[PDB]
Amino acid sequence: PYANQPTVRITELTDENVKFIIENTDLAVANSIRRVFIAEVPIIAIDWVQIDANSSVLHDEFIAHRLGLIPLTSDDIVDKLQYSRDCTCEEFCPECSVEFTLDVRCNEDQTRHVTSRDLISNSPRVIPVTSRQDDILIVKLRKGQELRLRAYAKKGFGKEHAKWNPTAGVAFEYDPDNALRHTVYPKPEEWPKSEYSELDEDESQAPYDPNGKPERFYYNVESCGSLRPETIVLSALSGLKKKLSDLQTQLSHEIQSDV
Amino acid sequence: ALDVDATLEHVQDPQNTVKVQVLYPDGQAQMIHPKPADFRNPGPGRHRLITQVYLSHTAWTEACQVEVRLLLAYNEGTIPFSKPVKVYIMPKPARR
Amino acid sequence: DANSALMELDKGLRSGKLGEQCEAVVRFPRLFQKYPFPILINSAFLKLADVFRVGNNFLRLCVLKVTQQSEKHLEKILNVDEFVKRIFSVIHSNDPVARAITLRMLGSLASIIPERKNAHHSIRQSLDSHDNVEVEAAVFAAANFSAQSKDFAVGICNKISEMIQGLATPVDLKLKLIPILQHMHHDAILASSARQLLQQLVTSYPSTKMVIVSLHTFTLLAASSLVDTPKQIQLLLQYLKNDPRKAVKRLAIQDLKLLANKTPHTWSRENIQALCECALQTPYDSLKLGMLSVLSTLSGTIAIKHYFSIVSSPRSSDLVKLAQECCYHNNRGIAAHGVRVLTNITVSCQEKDLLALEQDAVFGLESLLVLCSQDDSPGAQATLKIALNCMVKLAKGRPHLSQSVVETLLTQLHSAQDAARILMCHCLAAIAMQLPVLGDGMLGDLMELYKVIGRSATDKQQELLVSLATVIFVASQKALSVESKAVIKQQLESVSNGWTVYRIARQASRMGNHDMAKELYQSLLTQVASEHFYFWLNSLKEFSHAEQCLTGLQEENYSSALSCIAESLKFYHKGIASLTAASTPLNPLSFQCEFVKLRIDLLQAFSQLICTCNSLKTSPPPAIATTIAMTLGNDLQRCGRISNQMKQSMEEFRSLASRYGDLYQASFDADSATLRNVELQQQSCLLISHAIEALILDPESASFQEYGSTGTAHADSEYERRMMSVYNHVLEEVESLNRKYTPVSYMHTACLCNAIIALLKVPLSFQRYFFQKLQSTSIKLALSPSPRNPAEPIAVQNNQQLALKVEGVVQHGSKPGLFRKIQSVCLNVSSTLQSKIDNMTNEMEQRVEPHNDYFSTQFLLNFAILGTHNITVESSVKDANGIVWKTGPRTTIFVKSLEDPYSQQIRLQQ
Ligand SMILES: [Zn+2]
Repeated sequence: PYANQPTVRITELTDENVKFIIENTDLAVANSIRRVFIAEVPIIAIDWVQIDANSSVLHDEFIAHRLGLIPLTSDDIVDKLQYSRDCTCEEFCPECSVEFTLDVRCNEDQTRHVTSRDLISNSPRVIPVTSRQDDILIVKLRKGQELRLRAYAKKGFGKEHAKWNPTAGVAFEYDPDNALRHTVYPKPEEWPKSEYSELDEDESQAPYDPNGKPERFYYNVESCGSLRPETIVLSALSGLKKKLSDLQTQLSHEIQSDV
Repeated sequence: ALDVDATLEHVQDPQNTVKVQVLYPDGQAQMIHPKPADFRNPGPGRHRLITQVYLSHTAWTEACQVEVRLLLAYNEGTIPFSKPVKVYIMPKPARR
Repeated sequence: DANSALMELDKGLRSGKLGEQCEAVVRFPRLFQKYPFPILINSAFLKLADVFRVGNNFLRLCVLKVTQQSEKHLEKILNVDEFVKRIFSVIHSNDPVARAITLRMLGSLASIIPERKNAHHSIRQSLDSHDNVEVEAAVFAAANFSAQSKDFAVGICNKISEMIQGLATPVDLKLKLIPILQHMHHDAILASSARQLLQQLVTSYPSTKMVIVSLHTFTLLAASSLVDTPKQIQLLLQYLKNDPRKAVKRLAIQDLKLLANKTPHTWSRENIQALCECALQTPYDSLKLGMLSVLSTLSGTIAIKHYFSIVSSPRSSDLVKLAQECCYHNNRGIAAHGVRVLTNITVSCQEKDLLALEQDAVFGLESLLVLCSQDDSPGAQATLKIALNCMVKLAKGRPHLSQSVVETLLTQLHSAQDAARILMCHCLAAIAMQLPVLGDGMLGDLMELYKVIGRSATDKQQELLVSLATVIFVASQKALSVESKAVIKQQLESVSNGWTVYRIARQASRMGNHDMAKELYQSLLTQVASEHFYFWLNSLKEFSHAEQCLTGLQEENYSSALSCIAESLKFYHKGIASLTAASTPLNPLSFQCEFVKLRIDLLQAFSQLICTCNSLKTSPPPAIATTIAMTLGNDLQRCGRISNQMKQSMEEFRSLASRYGDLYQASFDADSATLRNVELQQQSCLLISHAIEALILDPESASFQEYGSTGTAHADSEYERRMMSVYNHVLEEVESLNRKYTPVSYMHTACLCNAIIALLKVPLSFQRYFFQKLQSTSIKLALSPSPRNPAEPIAVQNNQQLALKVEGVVQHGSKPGLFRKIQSVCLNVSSTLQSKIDNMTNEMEQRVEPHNDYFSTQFLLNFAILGTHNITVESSVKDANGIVWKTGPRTTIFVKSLEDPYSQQIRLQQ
């Protein structure tokens, strides 16, 4: 009658991504664990761009767009920062934001590549992922014109905009051999063996399971460079716990009002 | 500015002797002479000291403890004669 | 989990049945001592107060118990008025038991509400009613406040005086009422009023019950209010003399004992005189025992000097007569407590006429010994222990009578029936620890006692066996004869536990008779199961054998000295290998290993020095003369190649001396014996250094006279005495030989060699802390900076600051303060630049005092360099007297340093 004992284990880890397996857990909880990675993993990304003077061939709004999508290293300072719309202060304060500056004046004959390395930050903890490999391109500049802007970056999360989404790609699956027979193959010969399959060469089709439920879910989360994958997963779980706690508190108050 | 309020009992020449000492966390001790006007005299040999002590320092990551104590000088050297108290201080760095 | 655990009990408190409600209520002290957080404590007590206010009159009893159990946690309540209102709201309930419970609870809350006038009033009201079960609780609460408040006690004392002197209230309650008058110590006027009340109360109720209660209560009062003790003592003495009630006399004794134990000096002369007269008059043995116990307690303290203070012969003094008569009185207990006073007076006060009393005492001692020899009763052994303690005190205080007492004790060794023998042997060993002639000549008789052990007892052969081993080793100064093999066989044929043989081996090694140690440990080696003990035993065997080999030294023969030293070092090295192997994460033998390793270092220094001085004749003069003209030698005054080696070895010896300093200031745990031993070794090292420096190097520069008190017989062990003798010999030689010859070291080599031989002559003594460790203390010191899971360095913007929050807790395994009690912790923090004054700009210290067991300290570190940094924190505990006592884990943390690119560009442009 109680939630089963979830059991997990990692296959291998790397800066690029993390691959792991979950055992003794339900499909719905696994799916929610996935969804939280895509949606509810807050990070720091540029969100307020003020342009003193723009003269390149990319119109200003395009530059604001591109600066929006650059990734920033937010290993732990994300916890310290507190949402902008929620922080009570004058406009932006060092607690609820971070400041970036970008001034470039191409004066040489050759075209200059205005690139992310030129974005001067205020706090060393956060910088474009490329800094700390080729640079992320912003806009090319001909001799003569200039680009001067000041940006403020804040803490958001997936729902608000996809520039806050750090999970480059999540591969979620289970029953690599359709044992549960959720899916049906009219010609199971044609389909390719899943890399996680354990079937023989001839069979290539697990037997039907009269009694069973999805188990041993497989996860492969690839970071976009904003956060280490392990930190991503931990933050996902912690934020989901926070949400559940909020729901419990509100509904307890509702029950007390009811009675 | 930290308001400092104290009661001094049975002291001769309080105004020329008593001095407020502030020990910062980092091991530096600053001596502060209160003004001759800071010493009220409600009753016989029982003075009150009211003053401001000015604290300052660069930015700290977290709150710290600044110790405030009352010293007695002589004519050369000093004697603590009071219980040190702790005050929480937090200098944040400049804003925009 | 701290918040969750509370609501889990909350729902229980909300359960319907008093079963679950009681289970919840009595479950809190667990949660408190699990989570001492003040927020949780306050939240808990609010619900406890509410369930007390609305309860089933048994939940109230449970809550009363909870309050009486978790009293230390009460002070840390932020919200007091609400809680006290809840508790006090059930004092108006008409139920005479619900009033009694609440009065008890208030009494249990004097600590946090000691000035509440409404509580004071309610208690003073309930104190005069008709319901026994509430009056007997109001009495308790009144006694509780009368200690933590004054303006309540002033009113109470008057109330109680009236309410005693009114014929109301039964005698049973009048008994409970009087003790409140203990806590009238707040003011002198309170004490005077209470005493005036007593003088009438005792005469107005001359019962036995009331007298027994009142006299004790007000002797406690006199102890507390230290202004009328002279008055209290004379009243007690009058009641001792006059009242015939045996019980009242016995209370008088058991009360005068407390007063003589707390404040002995105030006792005047006539007080002691009258007490002695009363002790003489009584015909009753038990009362005489009581008075003599009181007198024995007084004698040890300063009171005796005042009593024998002049401005009547001491023989005219009655105290002497009582002492003498009781020294021979029939009863064993009376005789023991008599000899006590005699010994104390003889040791402390030294008058011309008292010398005959020395003979009187010493002769009474053997009478006591023979009387207690064979009784074999618990009281008999108690008296015997007291007698032997008196013997030890007499001997050590006065060396004159040591020879007298020792021979007697030896003669009783024959007649002791194997029960008192252990005690007597302990006494003898303690005595012999001072003077050697007390052990040197009595070799055979002790072994005659030893040989008959196997047959004269079977129940506790082991303890007397080990004791006899200790005494025989102490007596044997140089080595062991056939007596040795006789001991070996005695053990073999007689029942001999492995543990026992180990203890005899330990004592042998401790007293220096290393010859027996190697033999015994060899027998041990083929024993034990775990490898750790085998390695430890083997290491100890090798050490003992090396010491034995060293002992075979010949006076003034440099040839054999080098070979013997080399051989003994060839063995210590195996020993160190084995010992280092014996270590484990548990009990890593730090002191044992380090002390012995530095011992090998010492002996190597000695070998190098002896080789150098011998090489003095190794064509040394040839070098200096050939290099430069001998006259006005540039290399040195009569320069020689050996000058460089003499500088080298002098430096090495000083360094070794300081390494003993490191060991000593690192132990902090051993008793006062091992510390003196280590200091002694450091003294030897520094002695050789001073000798070589003041005799070979510039002697005129030193030109220091050994003008200090020397040779005072204050040493605590024969080993120390012998070392002090050797030091004095070396100094008296070197002072004479300072200027006689030129630095060319004609005979100076002879003096150095003789000093080395002397220093090696006294074999060694592995001290207690080496074997068996007591008073285990440690500092956990888990600093809590920005935590760093791996060794990955931590970041700081470089422009602002860093704060550490070094947290430390001190943990005691054994008796917390057996010898030294921690008084302060001198945390010293330093930083260094990892990649490279090496950047010690941030090097500071704070002396935090641990208030209960826990001390936190905020440390601020400033630094503005790119590279990583190492942060070192050193504990340096400090004890009562004030000493460095360097200890502490000495943990390190790595910290990274980075700068904002904003400032980076600013600096670049500038
Ligand atoms: Zn803000």
